[PDB]
Amino acid sequence: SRYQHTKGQIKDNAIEALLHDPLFRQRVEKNKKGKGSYMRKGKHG
Amino acid sequence: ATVNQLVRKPRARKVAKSNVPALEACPQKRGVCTRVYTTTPKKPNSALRKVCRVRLTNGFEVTSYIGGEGHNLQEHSVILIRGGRVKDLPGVRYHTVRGALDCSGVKDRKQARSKYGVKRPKA
Amino acid sequence: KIRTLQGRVVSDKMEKSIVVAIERFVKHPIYGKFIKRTTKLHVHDENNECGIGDVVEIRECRPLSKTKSWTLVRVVEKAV
Amino acid sequence: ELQEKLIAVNRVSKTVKGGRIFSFTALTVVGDGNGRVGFGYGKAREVPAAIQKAMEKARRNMINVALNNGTLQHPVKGVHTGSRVFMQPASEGTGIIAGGAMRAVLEVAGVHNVLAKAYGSTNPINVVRATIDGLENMNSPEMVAAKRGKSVEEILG
Amino acid sequence: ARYLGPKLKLSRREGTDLFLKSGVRAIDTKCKIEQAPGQHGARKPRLSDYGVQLREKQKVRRIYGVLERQFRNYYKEAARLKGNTGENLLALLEGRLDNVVYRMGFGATRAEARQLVSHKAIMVNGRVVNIASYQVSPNDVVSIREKAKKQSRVKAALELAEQREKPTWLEVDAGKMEGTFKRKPERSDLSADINEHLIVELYSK
Amino acid sequence: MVTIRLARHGAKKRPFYQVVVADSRNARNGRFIERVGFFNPIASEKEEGTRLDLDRIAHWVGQGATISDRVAALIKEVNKAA
Amino acid sequence: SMQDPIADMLTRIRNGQAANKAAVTMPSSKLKVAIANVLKEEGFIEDFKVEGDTKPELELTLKYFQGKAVVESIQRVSRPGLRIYKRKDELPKVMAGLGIAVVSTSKGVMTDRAARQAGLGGEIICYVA
RNA sequence: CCCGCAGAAGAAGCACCGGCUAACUCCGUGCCAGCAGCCGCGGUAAUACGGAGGGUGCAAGCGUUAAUCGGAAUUACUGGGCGUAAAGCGCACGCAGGCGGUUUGUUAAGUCAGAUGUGAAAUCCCCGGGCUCAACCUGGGAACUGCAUCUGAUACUGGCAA
RNA sequence: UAGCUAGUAGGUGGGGUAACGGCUCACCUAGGCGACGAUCCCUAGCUGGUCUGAGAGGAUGACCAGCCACACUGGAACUGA
Repeated sequence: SRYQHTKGQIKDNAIEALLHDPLFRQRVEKNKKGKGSYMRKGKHG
Repeated sequence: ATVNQLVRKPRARKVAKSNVPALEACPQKRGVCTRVYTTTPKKPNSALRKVCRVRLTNGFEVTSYIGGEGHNLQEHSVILIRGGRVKDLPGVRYHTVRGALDCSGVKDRKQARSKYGVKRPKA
Repeated sequence: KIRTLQGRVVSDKMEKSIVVAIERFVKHPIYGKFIKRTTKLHVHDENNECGIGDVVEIRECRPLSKTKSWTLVRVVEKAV
Repeated sequence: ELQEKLIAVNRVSKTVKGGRIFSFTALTVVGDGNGRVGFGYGKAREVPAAIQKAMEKARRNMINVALNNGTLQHPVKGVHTGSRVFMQPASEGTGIIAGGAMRAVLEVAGVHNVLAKAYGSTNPINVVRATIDGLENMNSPEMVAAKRGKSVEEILG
Repeated sequence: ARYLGPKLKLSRREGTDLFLKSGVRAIDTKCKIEQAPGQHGARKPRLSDYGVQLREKQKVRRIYGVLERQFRNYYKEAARLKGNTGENLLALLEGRLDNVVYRMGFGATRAEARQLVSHKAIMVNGRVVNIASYQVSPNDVVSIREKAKKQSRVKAALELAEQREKPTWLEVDAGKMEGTFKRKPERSDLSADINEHLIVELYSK
Repeated sequence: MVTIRLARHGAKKRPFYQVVVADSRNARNGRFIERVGFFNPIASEKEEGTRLDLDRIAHWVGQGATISDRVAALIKEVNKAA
Repeated sequence: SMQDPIADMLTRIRNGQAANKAAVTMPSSKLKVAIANVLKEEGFIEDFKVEGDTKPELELTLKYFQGKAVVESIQRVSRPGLRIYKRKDELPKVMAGLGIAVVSTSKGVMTDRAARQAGLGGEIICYVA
């Protein structure tokens, strides 16, 4: 199925417009433990 | 406070508006469904969520989420719309009833198949 | 005894007729405070035997105009 | 016959130079089941070492309550710091139906069938100080006939 | 309506002999009681304060064999009755017809007496009644029709009740198989271990 | 014309009539002046089959009230010696 | 601006009970003596005296039981912004019978339990708990 | 409705199982597919996805959606607040309004007590009765918090006089 | 939504209705309503009730019954108690 992208009416490049689109934003994950790992309640209980 | 001040302007009841403007308290609405697509969610989730815009039969033009795995909608495919936001996509306040008027049930559910519109398997 | 209401005249000058405010002392439904509310009535009399701003005595009768279904009984405590 | 009981355990922090050091705070309420309550807060580095530290505090902090043999005397209010607790004698109102952390102290109190409601805040540490404020602020016709009327048969009726 | 699944499994969720299977044999230990209601039975539950109220409501339902929408109509009737609600509740359950047939001695279990009521075999006050939820008033007699009298099942179940408590609130002849429901039962008699304290509180939230 | 007629309340296949005084130009269950008894045709061999306030029915006949043929037959059932 | 003199009587009692004062003096009035005669006869106040010739100044000697205030609390109910009139069956009861509620009835000022026995209500005044 | 006939014979689903909230493990998949009421799950050892075994809940129903009230003391009369959290007009004078010190008299308007007329029936509640029981139908009572009238009571409030 | 009102507000007299009446007409007085919300705009059949809530309230008024209203749209009368 289709994808409703950000950049309305992409002209030239058909692949370097989507690279800035939030489909290809940088997925950064969370640490544990690690500079930024506070729980407050974890996955269970 | 001050019971004399409640005689001039009475203690006015707070009005709460409806989350789903689906035309005045009806459970489902049938929709004409132009423009089926996918959209990326808001910040923490990062999936590719399937969602269709829908021309409702009264005049409203709403977008509506399509639950379940795999669908057969295409660019008209007149379907049925129930309420309920998805909290994850911006502007989506509805779901589609899987198993109603064009939107077939999910392939090979075994658990929780009233939702997602799948008949009980004969075998 | 006939049923009858005290009152006080608002305005005289309408020619053998007179308008009377009747103050009724009614409790508010929810809040329980007593509110001084007013019932204005067009009241029939003869020509000018009562004036503006004075206590009055009124009884209910047959209609006499598009309003003015009440009638003077007597005039107590005339306008000073 | 001592009937010790737990209500809530919480994890608190201290946040020191290296990381942060956690510790656990219990909240227990004991009571004989007849007119006596008592609560102790208790806290330690580890969870079971906090609760038995909280039980021993609850035994030495007991309050006497005079009750009508299964219930309260009169509708008493219990304000303490967040908690506008109302609790009503409910003359065989059939069952301790009170809110969370307020149901806990009252079932070990000895009362069986009162009504109640917590207003305002609902912090378990405060609402259990709130109802034990109310059960101390309640007085019996054995006591109010020592001040006013001076006759238990004339004070009540 | 009825449960009719495995019924000695319903005991192990309580750990309590709910007298469901028990019947002809004596003391069972034939299910690993107190131990394993399923796959994860050997684990101990924390059983929060909602769980101690629900598992006491389900126990009183699974004893008398009453579903929820009917058990909620007993409670809604027990609240409007004069007096104690948890004692009005057990009086309505103990006064059911299939309960009275069980208490007289007719039927080894309660589900047997439910079938023995349902199949037109129980004659209460000179009339035949299908409904196991028939509410037996005090000073009523209740017996067996001779079409189903001494039919090899009521005979065995009657002698089996000689080893039981022999309840106070009813007399039964058991040779003529006609027992008189004397009075409504009192809470001091009936079993003293079901905690109706909790059932009144669960419907209030 | 006022009339003393029945009303047909009750359930399905279990009729229960309210002998009642009403204007003629109203419905059977419609606006009535005063209820003046009841009639249970399927009652039992029991205590009560029919009450009928005859002091009001004599009062309304004295005003000139007609009586429908069932209600007139029920006065022939609640007789001076029956 | 001296709107309710009767609530001024009651707030001098709580502030007397709180401050452990021996006695509390106030301007006297006809209605003050009626309410204080109730509290004397009911057991909340010892020995009111109304010593005053042209400026009548009544004093209420307060009552203390252990080292403790006898009056638990006393709330002016029918304050002059909101008059509260009660019917016979509608008459309240404070602390489920063991407090009292001073009501002003057609046969004078009396307690709630005396106005049930008389069988007539009126303007309740205070809730002496 | 009753009797007789045969044959355990024709008759059990739906939701849920991380926390709230009763009920858990294995496998598959790897911020993908998906879930979701809120907080949030999924990045290779997912009790949260999907399937499986097990369990819990309700049961000829079970869930979703919608609407309403409830919880919500979250418009607070009952029953909230306003130094700093949302909130004291920048400060005054002041009409209408609201409130009003103290004693005697009279008035009885508000108030209170009683009576009478009415407040349709059904409904709701109580005690009973009838369908095998229940739902249902029904008898009697209470209620319908009210309004009008008359008879009093006079503490308090209002009027009027000192 | 701040002022609306000219048969409008009242009077006298004729007429009209089963009946009082600006209901109507001629003449005279210039009033009448309005911050206790007239006027205008939006919405809506009304009540007993129903649902909820411990209550006070809040929401609603399907079935059942009482009242009103309308009968393709707009208007008019005739007959008739």
